[PDB]
Amino acid sequence: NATRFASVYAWNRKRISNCVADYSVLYNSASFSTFKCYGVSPTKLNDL
Amino acid sequence: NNLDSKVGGNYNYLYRLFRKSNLKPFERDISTEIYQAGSTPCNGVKGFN
Ligand SMILES: *[C@@H]1O[C@H](CO)[C@@H](O)[C@H](O)[C@H]1NC(C)=O
Repeated sequence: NATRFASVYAWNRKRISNCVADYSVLYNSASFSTFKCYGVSPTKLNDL
Repeated sequence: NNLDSKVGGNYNYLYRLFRKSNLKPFERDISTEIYQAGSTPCNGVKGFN
């Protein structure tokens, strides 16, 4: 929900640790036009 | 690969990415009916979630 994003030549990156990662508030919103995974699935993220 | 793959690719080979539950041993599922992953019902060929 931030205002400005970095470029793809200088792509931003955030370290995540010391939190609980609730995907329900994220993934169950139609505001995303794409969501596609490569070693995991949306129906099991919160169990990982 | 040498008999079975193709230069732009072969794409006939479906697997299944979803199911309400695990299948029983030596079960075969041919159903292709849309997987309602979200809380919304979802008739028609696709939807969000
Ligand atoms: C069999 O079909 C019923 C009704 O749709 C369902 O409750 C059950 O989970 C299915 N079992 C398997 C192994 O697919």
